[PDB]
Amino acid sequence: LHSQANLMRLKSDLFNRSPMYPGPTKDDPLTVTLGFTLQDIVKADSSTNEVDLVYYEQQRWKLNSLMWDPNEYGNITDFRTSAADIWTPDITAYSSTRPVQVLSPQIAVVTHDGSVMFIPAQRLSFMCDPTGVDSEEGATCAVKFGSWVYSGFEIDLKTDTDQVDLSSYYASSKYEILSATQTRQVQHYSCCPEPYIDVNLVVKFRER
Amino acid sequence: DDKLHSQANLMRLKSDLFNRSPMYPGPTKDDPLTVTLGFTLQDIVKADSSTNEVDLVYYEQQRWKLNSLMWDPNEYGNITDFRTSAADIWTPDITAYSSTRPVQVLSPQIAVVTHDGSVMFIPAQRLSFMCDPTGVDSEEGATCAVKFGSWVYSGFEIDLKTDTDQVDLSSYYASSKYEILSATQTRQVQHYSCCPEPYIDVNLVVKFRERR
Amino acid sequence: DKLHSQANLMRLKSDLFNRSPMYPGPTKDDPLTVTLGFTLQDIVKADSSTNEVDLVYYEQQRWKLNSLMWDPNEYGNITDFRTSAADIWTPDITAYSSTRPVQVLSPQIAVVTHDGSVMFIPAQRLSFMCDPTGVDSEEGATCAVKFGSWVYSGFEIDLKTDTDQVDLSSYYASSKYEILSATQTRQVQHYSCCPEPYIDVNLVVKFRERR
Amino acid sequence: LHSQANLMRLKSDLFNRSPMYPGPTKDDPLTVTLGFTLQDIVKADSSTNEVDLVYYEQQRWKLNSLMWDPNEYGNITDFRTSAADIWTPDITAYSSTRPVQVLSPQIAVVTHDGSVMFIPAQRLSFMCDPTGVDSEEGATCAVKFGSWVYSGFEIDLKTDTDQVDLSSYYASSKYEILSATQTRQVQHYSCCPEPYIDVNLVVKFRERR
Amino acid sequence: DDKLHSQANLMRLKSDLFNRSPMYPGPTKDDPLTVTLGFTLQDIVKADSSTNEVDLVYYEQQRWKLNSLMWDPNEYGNITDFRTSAADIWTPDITAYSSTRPVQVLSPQIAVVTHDGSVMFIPAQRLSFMCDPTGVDSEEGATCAVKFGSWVYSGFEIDLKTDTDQVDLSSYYASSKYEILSATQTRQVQHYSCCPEPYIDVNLVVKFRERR
Ligand SMILES: C=C1CCCC2=NC[C@H](C)[C@@H](C)C[C@@]23CCC([C@@H]2C[C@H](C)C(=O)O2)=C(C)[C@@H]3/C=C(\C)[C@@H](O)C[C@@H]2CC[C@@]3(CC[C@@]4(O[C@@H](CC[C@@]4(C)O)C1)O3)O2
Ligand SMILES: C=C1CCCC2=NC[C@H](C)[C@@H](C)C[C@@]23CCC([C@@H]2C[C@H](C)C(=O)O2)=C(C)[C@@H]3/C=C(\C)[C@@H](O)C[C@@H]2CC[C@@]3(CC[C@@]4(O[C@@H](CC[C@@]4(C)O)C1)O3)O2
Ligand SMILES: C=C1CCCC2=NC[C@H](C)[C@@H](C)C[C@@]23CCC([C@@H]2C[C@H](C)C(=O)O2)=C(C)[C@@H]3/C=C(\C)[C@@H](O)C[C@@H]2CC[C@@]3(CC[C@@]4(O[C@@H](CC[C@@]4(C)O)C1)O3)O2
Ligand SMILES: C=C1CCCC2=NC[C@H](C)[C@@H](C)C[C@@]23CCC([C@@H]2C[C@H](C)C(=O)O2)=C(C)[C@@H]3/C=C(\C)[C@@H](O)C[C@@H]2CC[C@@]3(CC[C@@]4(O[C@@H](CC[C@@]4(C)O)C1)O3)O2
Ligand SMILES: C=C1CCCC2=NC[C@H](C)[C@@H](C)C[C@@]23CCC([C@@H]2C[C@H](C)C(=O)O2)=C(C)[C@@H]3/C=C(\C)[C@@H](O)C[C@@H]2CC[C@@]3(CC[C@@]4(O[C@@H](CC[C@@]4(C)O)C1)O3)O2
Repeated sequence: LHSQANLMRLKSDLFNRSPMYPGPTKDDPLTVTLGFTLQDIVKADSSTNEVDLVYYEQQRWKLNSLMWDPNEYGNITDFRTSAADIWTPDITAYSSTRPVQVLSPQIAVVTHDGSVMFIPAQRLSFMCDPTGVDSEEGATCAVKFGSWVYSGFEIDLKTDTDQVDLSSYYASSKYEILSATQTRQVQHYSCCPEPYIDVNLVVKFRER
Repeated sequence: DDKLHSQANLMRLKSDLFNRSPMYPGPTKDDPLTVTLGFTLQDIVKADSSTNEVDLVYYEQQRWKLNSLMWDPNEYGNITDFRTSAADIWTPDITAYSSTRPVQVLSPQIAVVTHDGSVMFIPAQRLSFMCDPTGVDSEEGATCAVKFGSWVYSGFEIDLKTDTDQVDLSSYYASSKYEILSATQTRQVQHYSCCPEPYIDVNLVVKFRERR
Repeated sequence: DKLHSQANLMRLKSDLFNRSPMYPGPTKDDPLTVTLGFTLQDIVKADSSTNEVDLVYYEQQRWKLNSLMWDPNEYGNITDFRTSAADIWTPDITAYSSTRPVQVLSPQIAVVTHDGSVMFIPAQRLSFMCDPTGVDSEEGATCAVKFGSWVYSGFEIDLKTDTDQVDLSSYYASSKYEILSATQTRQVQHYSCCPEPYIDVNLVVKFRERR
Repeated sequence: LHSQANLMRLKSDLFNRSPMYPGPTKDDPLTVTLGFTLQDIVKADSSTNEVDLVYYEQQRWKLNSLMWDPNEYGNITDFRTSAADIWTPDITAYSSTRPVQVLSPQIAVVTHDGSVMFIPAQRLSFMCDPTGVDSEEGATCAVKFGSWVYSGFEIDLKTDTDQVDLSSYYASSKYEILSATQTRQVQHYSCCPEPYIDVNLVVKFRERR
Repeated sequence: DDKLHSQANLMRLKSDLFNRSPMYPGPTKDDPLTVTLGFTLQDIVKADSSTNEVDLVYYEQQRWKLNSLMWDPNEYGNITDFRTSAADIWTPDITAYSSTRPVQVLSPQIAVVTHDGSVMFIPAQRLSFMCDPTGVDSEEGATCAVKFGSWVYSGFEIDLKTDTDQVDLSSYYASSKYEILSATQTRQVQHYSCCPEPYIDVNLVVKFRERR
């Protein structure tokens, strides 16, 4: 009754009484940490050169305007909110061939220090030539993820590790993973001074 | 026509629960919520051995109880229950953990609410999931499994339960391409090294073969 | 001179939706009779590899509410109007053995008449559980699918038919499948747990390949 | 400057300061003219008897509540409005087998005489037996269009011509058109006094040489 | 800490543009709008020779400039640009004239508004359009065209422009099933015999063959 009431006031205080977050700027840049858990390569189509992945995409960011003291809110350390109610980063695959499909409830975890955890399970079709998938060496494909409309001066993309998490990879998949990495890259365009950041998902795989 | 206010009793109750009283914010560590899950498997529609995807049609029965949805029937003209759209109330975020396509809803998104604050929600769903159908064309059949759980709440917040570990097969389609050899729904508690909380799932395991 | 009749309709619509409380749904104390019927237009596809059959049909739903009654005399002799089916309560009639979500072919609009009647006839495409074995035989294949409220008992929503004959008079003459018979039959059950009756309408179709 | 401002004032006046048209009635019937531009026959499926067409469906009607004198609003003669913000006619294919797919932005054109022009590009699957499509005589198929919920006492459906517009039919289509007509038909049902109108699109087509 | 001021600055800017003074209501004959259109071709995914449809992935670049979106950076803590959801602003109704399926959008629907009042919006899209792939498996390839333009505005209302007649091929997928022989984007002034006013489109001509 008290625990339940304190949360209704907390969400209210952050979401109603406080004017919300309009996004990162040059003066107030934002670090977004990114990491992948690869669950299944579902299909590799050699007549269109599309491959279908199911993965979990972990997204982590921190905000002052989502900080609070648990002492003023009944020891409440964390809460759940719909991703629609808050700002989320516009991380996008740069070479998908169909719109991403979301497999999970679009819900994020907000902790008292202002950090936000958002992990949507997704199915992506993307550009990939599976030539060699039927051999010892397998095939190698790559896809880039990054912000659609922010430079590296507004959203800094970062990984916690270069190793894609394969500890939940489906053991009875048509395809087995020889290796899977996630590398931060800095890209410039000749028009412009800003750096642009993406994370390169490289997967090497073969028929099992 | 003066039962008109049994309609108005239903209108009043709905105000007193939704409009007068604050939003149910979901469960917390101090205010945990038991959710009972059960499955009625209606059909294995397709088994795709080129992608290792199998498609099921089932009813997913969900049931939880909230104090904030309780009322005295005598205070509302002896009304036992009502219906609301699932959009208009909090519902548990139960998710298959190995789906390959977004879940497709086959039934109207309506929940039943009872005077003791109990809520019943039974969406019919079509699900594609990760499954190797090898051996479906033999006596022994294929065995496949899919885990269901909350996406964002631990066992400290959502106490996921079952009433029985036997999947309800009594309205399983008699002319399905696939006959069911067995269907179990097993609750599983897991602990990780990082974290104090238990993590609960319900494992749905189906042994099945091509109808002979 | 037709500025006034437009005004009367605006006034009527307002009086029923804005100035009165809307219909909250049926109860045990205030039950609702819903009449159901089917117009079978086409059997599109019969998949013997997954045991699904695809139908296009019109689903006639009719019910009456006191809260939607008016005197035509009070509103420039207007006897009916049209409304979007999302602005009003509609019954939760569902196919009990569909395999994919229903696809709506028609504009979601209902007809409301001055005696409180609502007429709602969506055109739909349905995939449902069906074994078409014998479809090229003389006897044909036989398939069945039940329709009823998802969340209301017989004591709350009473399902009714006007006829057991499915309307076959617009059945597509050059379909892949000819209809040998199509019936719609109200059935009643009681479950072991409870005293309430449960109603469904059984759409039974016998069909075979057109030669 | 000025031009924008006059546009905003006009749309306000029609949409906010005047009550909008609530739909046609028996006492206030409405003429809708309908016409087709056939772009392409994409697919003929003989295992299900379905054909897919792409076409432009031209719809036109005229409303007193959308008239204005151009001198009253800085010489503005027309504007555009999302089709969701105005009443539009419920014209449906009577024999589609899948929900019709919209290909163009849902924007209508309103002119000072109160006439509305709405031309959605659409992909349609409808019931059609393509037998004989590979012979010289071709296959013949037909689909009816009409209001779903209004009789001919409420919406008077008309055409401007019975000849379908073939001037932008895809020149490299899998199928060539032999003829395409659109014909107004008036029915009567024993149940009721009102007349019922539809427009019947009849297409004769065959595989290209 | 002074990041609170730039956040406050941004919010007042957005507030002053979206709350004080309404929509730009669209272009008129008296106030016509220039829209600059460009294409980044990324992939020819498939060429169905059974239906004569071809599927493209590309980035469509759209530029326009409005006085109603213009500001002095000095009054807003030197903010020179921001991001908006494309829904919260007017955008041009640029359509493919010969699509066979609704365009599918692959990127988030966000635009970039700069202080000079110019808006930049670049949707990634997958398009199915009318194309005959005959000759694709020969050395000289197949050629297909699709026109893009406004659906409801004449050239007196929207002036469609390009910066170059060469499609950007620098991000074209190197392992596609199809290689690009050439890709041009040409601004065309059409005359319809009903009407004196001109109509503008951008014609995307792609010459391609099997890699394969
Ligand atoms: C919406 C857009 C770009 C969408 C396409 C795109 N977005 C992600 C990033 C921002 C860029 C560099 C790569 C992309 C996404 C992936 C790719 C390619 C595809 C391939 C897999 C790859 O790695 O890069 C391109 C070409 C896009 C880049 C442009 C389009 C580029 O021409 C945009 C230029 C670069 C610099 C600039 C000037 C102004 C600015 O405009 C862009 C957004 C940021 C902003 C405001 O600084 C406008 O960026 O405009
Ligand atoms: C949104 C998420 C995780 C979603 C993915 C996920 N969810 C269900 C449960 C919580 C976990 C264990 C399984 C999953 C869904 C199913 C699986 C795998 C897939 C396979 C079928 C299986 O059995 O487990 C994983 C790997 C997810 C787990 C993570 C991702 C995991 O690394 C998250 C860790 C575990 C403990 C913790 C610390 C904080 C916390 O963060 C998560 C939510 C609960 C919360 C607040 O306690 C954040 O959870 O963060
Ligand atoms: C949301 C639901 C049930 C949806 C599933 C369902 N609905 C239609 C009716 C209500 C039932 C009998 C059949 C169904 C839909 C069709 C079928 C099967 C499938 C096959 C095609 C068929 O004909 O019957 C089942 C198994 C459902 C029934 C249950 C699930 C059943 O266990 C529910 C029991 C029966 C009576 C009762 C007690 C309380 C109550 O709860 C249900 C709603 C009515 C209500 C308040 O009386 C809760 O219903 O709870
Ligand atoms: C929503 C509906 C019917 C939808 C189905 C339908 N609609 C378009 C028109 C109105 C009718 C005649 C043809 C249809 C759509 C096309 C067809 C068939 C299909 C084939 C391709 C064809 O050409 O006609 C039918 C069978 C529908 C007709 C009925 C269903 C019919 O039984 C309905 C009767 C006819 C007269 C009447 C009485 C009252 C009234 O009710 C209808 C709406 C108008 C209204 C108020 O006058 C209720 O219409 O109700
Ligand atoms: C919404 C529409 C037409 C949509 C179809 C269409 N739109 C883009 C442009 C405007 C036209 C010329 C080409 C189109 C889209 C592309 C094509 C074809 C398809 C092929 C790839 C091609 O190159 O042209 C046509 C035939 C459309 C044209 C008509 C439909 C045309 O008959 C409409 C006439 C032409 C001039 C006029 C008079 C009034 C006016 O009405 C139109 C809108 C502008 C407006 C107000 O000036 C009404 O335009 O109406």
